[PDB]
Amino acid sequence: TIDSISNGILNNLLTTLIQDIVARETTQQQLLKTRYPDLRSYYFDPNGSLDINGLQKQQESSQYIHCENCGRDVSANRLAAHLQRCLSR
Amino acid sequence: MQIFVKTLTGKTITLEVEPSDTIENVKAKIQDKEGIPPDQQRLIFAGKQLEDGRTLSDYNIQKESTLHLVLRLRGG
Amino acid sequence: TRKESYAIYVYKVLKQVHPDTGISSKAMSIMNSFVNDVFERIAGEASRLAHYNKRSTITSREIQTAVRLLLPGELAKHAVSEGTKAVTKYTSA
Amino acid sequence: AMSICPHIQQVFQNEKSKDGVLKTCNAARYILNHSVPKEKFLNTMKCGTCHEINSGATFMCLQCGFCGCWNHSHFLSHSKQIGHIFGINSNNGLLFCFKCEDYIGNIDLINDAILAKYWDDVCTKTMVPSMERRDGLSGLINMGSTAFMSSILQCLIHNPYFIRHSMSQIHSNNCKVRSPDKCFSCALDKIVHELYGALNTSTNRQTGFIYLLTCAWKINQNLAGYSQQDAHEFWQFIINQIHQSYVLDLPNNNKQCECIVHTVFEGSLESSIVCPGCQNNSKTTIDPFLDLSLDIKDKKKLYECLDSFHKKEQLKDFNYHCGECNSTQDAIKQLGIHKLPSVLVLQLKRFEHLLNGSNRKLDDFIEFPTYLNMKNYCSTKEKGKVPDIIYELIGIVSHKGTVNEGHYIAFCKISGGQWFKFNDSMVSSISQEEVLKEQAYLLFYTIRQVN
Amino acid sequence: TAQLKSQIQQYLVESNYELISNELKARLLQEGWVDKVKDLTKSEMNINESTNFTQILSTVEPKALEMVSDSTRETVLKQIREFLEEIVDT
Ligand SMILES: [Zn+2]
Ligand SMILES: [Zn+2]
Ligand SMILES: [Zn+2]
Ligand SMILES: [Zn+2]
Ligand SMILES: [Zn+2]
Ligand SMILES: [Zn+2]
Ligand SMILES: [Zn+2]
Repeated sequence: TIDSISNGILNNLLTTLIQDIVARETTQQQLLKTRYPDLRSYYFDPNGSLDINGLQKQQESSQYIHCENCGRDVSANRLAAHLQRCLSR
Repeated sequence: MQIFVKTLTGKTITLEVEPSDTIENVKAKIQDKEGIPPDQQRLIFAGKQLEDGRTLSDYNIQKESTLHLVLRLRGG
Repeated sequence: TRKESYAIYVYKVLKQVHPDTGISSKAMSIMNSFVNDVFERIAGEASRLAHYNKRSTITSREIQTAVRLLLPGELAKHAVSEGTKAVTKYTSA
Repeated sequence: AMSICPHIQQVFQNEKSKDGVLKTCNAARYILNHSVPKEKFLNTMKCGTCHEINSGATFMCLQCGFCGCWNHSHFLSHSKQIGHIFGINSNNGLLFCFKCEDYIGNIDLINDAILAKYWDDVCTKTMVPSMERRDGLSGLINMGSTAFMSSILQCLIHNPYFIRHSMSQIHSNNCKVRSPDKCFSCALDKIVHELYGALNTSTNRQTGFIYLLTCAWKINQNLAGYSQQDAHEFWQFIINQIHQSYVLDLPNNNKQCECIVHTVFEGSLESSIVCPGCQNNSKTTIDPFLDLSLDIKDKKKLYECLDSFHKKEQLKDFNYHCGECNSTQDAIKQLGIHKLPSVLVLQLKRFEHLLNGSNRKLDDFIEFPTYLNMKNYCSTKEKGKVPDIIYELIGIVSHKGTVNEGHYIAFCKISGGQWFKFNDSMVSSISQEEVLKEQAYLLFYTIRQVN
Repeated sequence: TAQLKSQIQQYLVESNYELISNELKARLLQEGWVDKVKDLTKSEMNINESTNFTQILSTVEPKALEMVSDSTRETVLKQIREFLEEIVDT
């Protein structure tokens, strides 16, 4: 019947799309797991505190950067000021 | 020639200008209409901000073209 | 008893700017003086600004225009930027 | 201990059989990239047995010309009856082994089979991405007031057109200056290098960003990160500089620029001028655009803002005399889309100007959709209606603070559908629903479906 | 005979299939069903600690079929049916 053929058409469309999507998902995850045997998911923190490696925000100004210009090491959160004083040659 | 400017609210205003008119002059006209200083104005055309000292013709700006006006949102 | 001093924060900053570089006790002492002094100069002139503008409260706006009075152009400007920057940083976080 | 299909290993034990296979896969994929829809329906989605179209997935046989359906087990029947255990899914080109009952997705050679001829060399010179770098995820520390920059950069860092450009070595291959302390694109390629690969051979992965900052200082110190600035202005400035670098690397009547920006981001608005009496006309002006700026007052939804944007306006300060109705008139102006970009960038105008000369931030939440339909905004009808035109949200920049002072943050979506928040040095996992609850300032949309 | 069905389908192909497929895709995409199915897939992959396509599909397909909104279902069916009353005799 018309009703039946229409149901079959819709089923055809849905099963085609589903099989495509699922095949793509399974192939991608298979690839990721095979390439990277020790694979870990990026961390999700419900508390909104930890990064994708499950770490908190690092202490600045505890970190420093070595400015290749002039040969001076400069605390990173003060780097721009240095460049304003350094690039002004 | 007449050109247009689409303001923050979406309202469009009209200016009478020449191709050789400077961005400063246009901004002055905008100041004269809206009461906003030129230093607060950002004038956009074709994906570029229009720069003082240049002319409309430098940017191939023609009659009844529309410029888009915005402000600045500073974040550091 | 406790004699307070800015020797540690200043050291810190020295390390920020010259990590392989040390400061003598006396240099430090001097610095600490400069700090107390500028503290008074600022605080005082701010107090004056408050008083002068019939206002019961000192906000960083006061400290700003203060900076614009004490300091010459570029110094003032930079100091201002640095400040409202660290203010923003405190606000957001 | 995940296994690999032993049947393809078996075939691959013989070099010429392997070559036949890879040749056929390559040929098939070329066909898939070069066949019109109807031919595809009739010749790759038609079951060889029942002759139905789309009887579930249809599979094209690796060893013969037969196509077979899933629903009636007809490929399954080809496999049982002829002994051909490998078939290709006509929706994705992926190769199925009917003995394992699983797809082969984890063989690098198969995924990149077009390089099979040079595969040995490919394996000697290069390695797969490191786990840490594979998604290019790393934070960029605040080096002063750089939030307006990095927030912009992460959406660029996750843009497929840009990543395709950069990883293709186009600037590197063609740069006449070939120095990242002068060339913005070389520096960018270095960034990509630092984030996805490894420099030869803790402070990690900051070199490219520092080069970019140095270039920026050299062209405009004010926009170089010391002071707070506007992210949209930085966007237009940097894309213009990139465009300028494209023009620079050229060896050579062409009004439209042919650069990467103008083949991705450039569209055109149609502005019509029509007589309110005759309502026929019209005087049409075409304006290029690289992004759209929207008013938000008294609105709650992005579609409302676009509707307002697209809404007709009557000019009251334009001198206009109609020749068709022979009278002085107040003209009607309307903006619509003449041409859409591949990637659509939106700025919400989250500010207003007061009579006392001060400005105020608009913190109003504006709802924005995960998928955006542009059909109501296209100027030109076909022999009419305009078809569905849908974009996918891929990027968000948000601001916290006031008009004159604040902070930018970025949100980016990656594969599998997961969202991450990029806050300077901190990259974190975030749900879609919360991103969708954010106060959006900038939005990045990639073209997804065009009917 | 049942060659008739295949014949009719061939006609359907030569003529509109794109409009249906595209409208379906747009509807399922816009209402969030596609991403729900992605999340379901990641969840099932994580629960069964497996990327084997057959076993994952065996659990995914029925539920995914149930998840199709009634609105989209009846609208797309309605549309196909609209297209069918054109080219069959009763
Ligand atoms: Zn330096
Ligand atoms: Zn069949
Ligand atoms: Zn065969
Ligand atoms: Zn097998
Ligand atoms: Zn270069
Ligand atoms: Zn171009
Ligand atoms: Zn008229």
